[PDB]
Amino acid sequence: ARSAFSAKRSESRVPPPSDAPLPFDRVLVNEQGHYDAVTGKFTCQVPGVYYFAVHATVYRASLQFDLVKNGESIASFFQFFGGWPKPASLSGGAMVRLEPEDQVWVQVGVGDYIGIYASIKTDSTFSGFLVYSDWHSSPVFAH
Amino acid sequence: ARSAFSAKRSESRVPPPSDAPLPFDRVLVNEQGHYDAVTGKFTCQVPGVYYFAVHATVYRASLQFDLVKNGESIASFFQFFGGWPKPASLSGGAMVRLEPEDQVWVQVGVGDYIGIYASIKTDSTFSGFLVYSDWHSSPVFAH
Amino acid sequence: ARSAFSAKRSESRVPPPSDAPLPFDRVLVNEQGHYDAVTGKFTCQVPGVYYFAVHATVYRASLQFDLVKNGESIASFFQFFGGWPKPASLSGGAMVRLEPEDQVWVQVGVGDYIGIYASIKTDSTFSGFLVYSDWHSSPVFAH
Repeated sequence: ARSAFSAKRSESRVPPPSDAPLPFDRVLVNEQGHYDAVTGKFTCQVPGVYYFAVHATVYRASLQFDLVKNGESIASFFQFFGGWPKPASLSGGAMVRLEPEDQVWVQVGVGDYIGIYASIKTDSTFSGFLVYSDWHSSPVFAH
Repeated sequence: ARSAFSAKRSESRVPPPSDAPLPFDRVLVNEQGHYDAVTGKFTCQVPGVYYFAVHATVYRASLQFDLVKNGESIASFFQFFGGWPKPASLSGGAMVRLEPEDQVWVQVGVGDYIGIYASIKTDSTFSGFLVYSDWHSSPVFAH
Repeated sequence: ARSAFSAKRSESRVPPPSDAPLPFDRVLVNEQGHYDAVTGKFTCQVPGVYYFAVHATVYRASLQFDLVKNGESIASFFQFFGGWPKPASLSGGAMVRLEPEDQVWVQVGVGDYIGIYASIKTDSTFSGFLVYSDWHSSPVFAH
């Protein structure tokens, strides 16, 4: 089975959509259309186990984010921004089992900490892909 | 073939098991049981090439960790903790070829540097998965 | 289909090759020979969607790097080095669609910022792998 996407944040002078999925509005690859660049949500169509990774630039404020499945945090990440003149970085990742129509997204989970960033020479990316399908070959006999 | 897992660290007031595998005791997904959340070790059952990734929170002390195969470091990672009021972050990852019964785990490789952390809004995750199997289709004729 | 590699940087007292691919000269796994440890370039032989990840140690200078496809940046990453006594860290990653003979590599994209590092207990790794092939099963009828 095939399911994969990767997207990055556009540069922005406004604060990032918070307490809601964070859109990564600039798509690198989304052949199945399983990622929605308007909403920032990945929607599952193939049941299976997936890897998700965020590689973020942090600037002007600390960054906290959650990887979220169906409104609940899978895993949470944080990088302190110590008032430095140039950006820092934060990556997070996890695997999760999904069923069709389950949704996964990135969300800032605490108020102050929305320092995610992108610029000419920095980016913040969100990627996800199916590692194996849970439609097994002998679905009735075994499993 | 199928082999994947992902797990995270529980919050702890005690120092992390060191000079021994680091348990990530809270399992996100381990359908084959190839990861052992008690020991922190992944044990291979399908020969092949695997990706492993650690996404760690760092707090109160710097963090050094090794990704280890059969007791020897594959790759080593480090993040300085500059006495900041809130956590920093450290990710590491690599691919490795494994044969059945090979074991992979995370270990703190230097004494002082055991600042791995988890809390209400931070986590440290360990994930791994088979990318392709080395049981080829024409195993005798070629390869 | 099978395509994967992972490699790490050797310790060096000289500045890293810049404005050119960065060699990760120490190979962990490259069964297809799709990665060239001499040039630092991955060359595609199977069309499909790939994940690439860099997990770098940063020391003595800030680090900027781009993940590059055919001479153009896919995504750019940065970590400030605040003059600390010990290293910091920077990870970056993205997915991209490739066709045979396309090349992917890591490059430092800005002059001052070449603080990538490796030592006895730190590494910088570059990994990439095919997630799914774009040689579909019904290539004419559909797609």
